[PDB]
Amino acid sequence: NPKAFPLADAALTQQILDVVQQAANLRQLKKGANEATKTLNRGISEFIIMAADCEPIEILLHLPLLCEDKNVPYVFVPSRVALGRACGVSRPVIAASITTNDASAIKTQIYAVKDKIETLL
Amino acid sequence: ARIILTMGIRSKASETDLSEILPEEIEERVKTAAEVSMGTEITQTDLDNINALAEQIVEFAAYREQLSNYLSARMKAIAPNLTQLVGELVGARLIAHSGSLISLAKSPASTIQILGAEKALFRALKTKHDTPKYGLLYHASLVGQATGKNKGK
Amino acid sequence: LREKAKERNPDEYYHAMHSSMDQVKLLK
Amino acid sequence: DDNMRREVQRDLLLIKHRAALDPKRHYKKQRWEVPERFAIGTIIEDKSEFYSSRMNRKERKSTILETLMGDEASNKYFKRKYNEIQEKST
Amino acid sequence: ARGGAKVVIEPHRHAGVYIARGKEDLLVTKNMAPGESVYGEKRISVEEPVPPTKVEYRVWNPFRSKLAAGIMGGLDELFIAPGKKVLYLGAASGTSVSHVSDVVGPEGVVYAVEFSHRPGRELISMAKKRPNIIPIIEDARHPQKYRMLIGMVDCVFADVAQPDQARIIALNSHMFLKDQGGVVISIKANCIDSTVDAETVFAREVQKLREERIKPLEQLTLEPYERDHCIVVGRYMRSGLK
Amino acid sequence: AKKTRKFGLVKRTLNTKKTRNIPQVSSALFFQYNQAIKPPYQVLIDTNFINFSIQKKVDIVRGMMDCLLAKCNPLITDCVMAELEKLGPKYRIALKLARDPRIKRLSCSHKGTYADDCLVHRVLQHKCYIVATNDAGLKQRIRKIPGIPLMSVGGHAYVIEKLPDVF
Amino acid sequence: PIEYLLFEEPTGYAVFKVKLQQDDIGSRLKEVQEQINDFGAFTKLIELVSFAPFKGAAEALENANDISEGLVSESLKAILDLNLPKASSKKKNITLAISDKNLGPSIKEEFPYVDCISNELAQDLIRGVRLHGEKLFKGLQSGDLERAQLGLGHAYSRAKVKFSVQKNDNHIIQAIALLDQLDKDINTFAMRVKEWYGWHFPELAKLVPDNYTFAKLVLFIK
Amino acid sequence: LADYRRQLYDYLCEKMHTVAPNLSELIGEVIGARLISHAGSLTNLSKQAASTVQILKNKGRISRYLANKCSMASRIDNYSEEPSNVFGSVLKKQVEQRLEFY
Amino acid sequence: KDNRNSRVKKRKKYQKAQKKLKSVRAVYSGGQSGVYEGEKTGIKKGLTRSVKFKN
Amino acid sequence: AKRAVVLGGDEKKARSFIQKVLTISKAKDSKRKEQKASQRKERLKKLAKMEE
Ligand SMILES: [Zn+2]
Repeated sequence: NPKAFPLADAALTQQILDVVQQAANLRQLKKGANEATKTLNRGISEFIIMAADCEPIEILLHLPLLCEDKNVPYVFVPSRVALGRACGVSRPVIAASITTNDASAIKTQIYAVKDKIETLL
Repeated sequence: ARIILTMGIRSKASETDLSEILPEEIEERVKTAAEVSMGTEITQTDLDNINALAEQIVEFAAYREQLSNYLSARMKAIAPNLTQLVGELVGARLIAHSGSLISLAKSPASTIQILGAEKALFRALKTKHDTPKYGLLYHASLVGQATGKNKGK
Repeated sequence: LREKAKERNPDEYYHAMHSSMDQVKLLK
Repeated sequence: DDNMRREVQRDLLLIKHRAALDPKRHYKKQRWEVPERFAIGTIIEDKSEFYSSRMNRKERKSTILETLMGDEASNKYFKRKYNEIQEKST
Repeated sequence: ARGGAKVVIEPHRHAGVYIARGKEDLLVTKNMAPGESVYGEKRISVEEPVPPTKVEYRVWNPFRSKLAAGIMGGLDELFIAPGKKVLYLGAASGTSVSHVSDVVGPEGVVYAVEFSHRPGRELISMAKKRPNIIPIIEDARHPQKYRMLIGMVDCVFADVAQPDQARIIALNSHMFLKDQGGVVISIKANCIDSTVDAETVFAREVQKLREERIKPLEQLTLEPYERDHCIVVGRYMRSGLK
Repeated sequence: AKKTRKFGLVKRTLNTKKTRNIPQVSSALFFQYNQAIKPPYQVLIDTNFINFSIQKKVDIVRGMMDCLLAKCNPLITDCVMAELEKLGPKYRIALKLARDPRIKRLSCSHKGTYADDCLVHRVLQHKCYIVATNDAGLKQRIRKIPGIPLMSVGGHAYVIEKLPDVF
Repeated sequence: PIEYLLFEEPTGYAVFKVKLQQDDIGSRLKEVQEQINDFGAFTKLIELVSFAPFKGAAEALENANDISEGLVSESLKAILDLNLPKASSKKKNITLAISDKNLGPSIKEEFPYVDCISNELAQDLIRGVRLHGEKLFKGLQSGDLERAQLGLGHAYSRAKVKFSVQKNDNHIIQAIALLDQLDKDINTFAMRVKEWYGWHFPELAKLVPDNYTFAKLVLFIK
Repeated sequence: LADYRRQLYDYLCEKMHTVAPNLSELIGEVIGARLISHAGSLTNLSKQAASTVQILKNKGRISRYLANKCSMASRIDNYSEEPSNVFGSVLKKQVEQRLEFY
Repeated sequence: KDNRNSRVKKRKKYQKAQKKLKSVRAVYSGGQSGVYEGEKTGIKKGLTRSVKFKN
Repeated sequence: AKRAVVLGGDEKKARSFIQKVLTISKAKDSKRKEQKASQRKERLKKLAKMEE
């Protein structure tokens, strides 16, 4: 059992990266590990996507602790290059945060992946 | 600090007798504490550092005791009749309040009686209450042996 | 007050029937 | 007990009538009679917010009435409304 | 609200909790281990008469602790006493369990219950710092598996977020809570049932509580500090629930 | 305490003189809206409603479905259950309808059988149900409380009163 | 037939015998819950047969860990061997009451002539034993129950989380604080040495400004 | 007492190289231990953010840069059982590359 | 002009009916934004804004 | 009569500023009670128009 806790399979990972692009399009996703920690402190992060191929796993392993503190679930992607590509940016992001907004038309999708993610945890 | 100098670990305290530092009742109290404690295991370097710290502590305590004996000798040398009257510690405390011994000789009797509680003195004289009556000389053994208005007189 | 003055009733017994300028102020 | 009574009475009474201290606060409506036990003390900050939670040192003063008089917008607000209502009175 | 202001401390209606009155009001608890902020909170500290001792009090963020609105938002009766035993199911962090220790005081004890690993580790650290906290890293769904460690706790708080919250507190109260015991359950409808409405979830929770033989005494939603939240204060009767 | 002394006293009086508790407003309550009633519905049944549904011969769950245009869940408490059990033999068929796996039994912790007090406690503590009755004084009680859907029986079918989503 | 029952404690195991069986049909009544609440009537039910504590804190933690996992321990097996009378393994087994269905089949395997019972009645009896605590022990137990709880819980939680002195950091913290206080006390006590020998020789305080070498130079030139 | 201060300081450097060697290599043993005492725990140090450790022109730029790098080093020293001074040294190397870039 | 334009008449009245929402009871608005934890308006002792479950 | 006590400086400013605050609060409290009584008398006229 490595420190790399929940890491999804191929199809699940695909679909969260697709909600990643749609939330980045609707400005519902924030970028960076330090910014993810910031919105964790803010209490507006609704869930967290993180990487697995970073330098090293620890600088983003600091986030699951605050996740279990502020009951905000999280999961891992295998490729941070893929995570930055679904973020839609030239540089590989390693940690991104889905926020909260009540007037969002994709909220059923986010609550759907919330069900699937909680059954994964 | 003596217990830290004596033992370092729970089982060492359990197999070590501590009749010198503690009586036997508190010795079996710390024995049962070592049998059921909750702390972690302290490494050898941390134990050595805290042991040198305990050495510093007992050295401070012994030096302070020797200093108190030296102060008793100094007060008996300076003002022997005050040592015969009120006590070396409270005499040196009056000396430290007044500054100089010549200033304390210049001070009248009421100043010596309420030399300690100047705060309550000037307070009560300002807001019309009872003037304090002991000040610093309450800690003398005579006023300690007295009681109440006997303490006042 | 005029009515109570007419009916004062002068035989009532109550138990309470048995009780420089700044320089002068500082003195008093 | 019977010490610092002027300072603690001024502090207590200003907290009784804190509602007029700023025209934009508008606290709740309570009577707040004098309590039986209390202990005055200063709110020690954390080192986490040295900028906005730390206040000052050359403005750290021993009475909240005294820091209200140190507050100048409340001072001019008070003197303005005080001149107003004393003109209304006279 | 700044780090140099002086406000005054009064006792609240509940025993063990205090209020700071100044330009604005603050929620106060008496610290047990003075000197360190357990999650970085602005702490007040007064003097009490030998030179006097500088006694510490800690602020209680209602936006952080779900319990603090129960005093601030206000219930009639809190089961917590300044010398009682309270078992804390769902011991998330010091932000709540240090406060419940600081309100049970040196005589009272808190039995922290948690399941995960690294928040549990920080719980081990803070429960080593404070004596009255006993930390358990055993799964809360298995009171039989942590049965050698808890004995007849007076009152329980529950902040667990699993959908079988009622079954968990049912087993725990059946085997550990004393008769006529106190329960304070924190219901989060967003985590219990995300589809149906919050008060429907709350009615389902109180009806399952009445099935599991605890008379509900009172309820609060704690609206202006946490959304879609609830607390139910109830009495474990065990004998003549009617 | 003589009457003429009292007369003098009231003339003197005229001549001289001339922990609390507030229950919160529910979070699910816009001004009179009660936005928390969405399909599926959750309804609460009375003995009078049962017997008048027998009299008008309407089906219970089918009737509330056609009246309320969606899915609905029925509830009775032990107070109204013991009230049916006290009515007994003449309403044995009403007891036969009241015992049903499709109606969900709800427990209570009450001393007596005053189902009026039971249900009005329920609605004063929850404000998420729909009451279905026929009784007059209780009707006036649920009328004087605001933001709650009353549905009574009458005529050929059921009739809803306070629900804004009438269609 | 609820003949014997067990009770775990951080100060070891306890074996009780039941003398009067409370009725099983009305186990939910006011009278039976009231006499399980009271202590004087519960003594008419439970009598201590055995009490064997744990030898040390380490074996206490090992046995508590085995209990939490749901397995049998060596001291517990010896206790059951001492106390349980060997009945016929096929018919009329001896009855033992526990609270753990996870522990049931383990004891059933380790002793074929015993039947383990974990019902609401046995749970109520175990809860009443937990309520009265040492009052059923009649002064046999030594070592405080609550202190044993605190020690065993801290040790069990640290064994589950694998606590690390490498991960400890208060050594660093107290090292910072003590070094700061130590430097302050160095300069204060050294300037006090400077005063105490400037009274005898003030031009030493004017000549050597280093306080450490000043103290050494005082020690040499008394 | 001065000798004991020297012993305690050297023990502090050893304990810093044992516990937080990457923070030690990045900034120093003593400055990292001061930041440890200022925060309260390495847990809280890895909990807080880059702006928080920053408050805890090109001078400010260098400060923000080193604050981000020390945040990452606090993270790895908090959640690594045996930290890698190779990573500590390459982190200090990038910091010194930025300092040379000044 | 509200009697002129209908949607504006609903607009400035619904929001007028919305400012009164905070008065009848505490409504949710964002959350904790600064560093302040307590209440700007004040805390009371014998208020107890809670519903009792009556037997 | 009051007790005659001399005060120097800071305490005189304290009493003057705090009596400023008392007069401010006295005016504000009188304004609140007059606004409240006007609301009561208008409420009473509307209650009369609704009872009759
Ligand atoms: Zn009922």
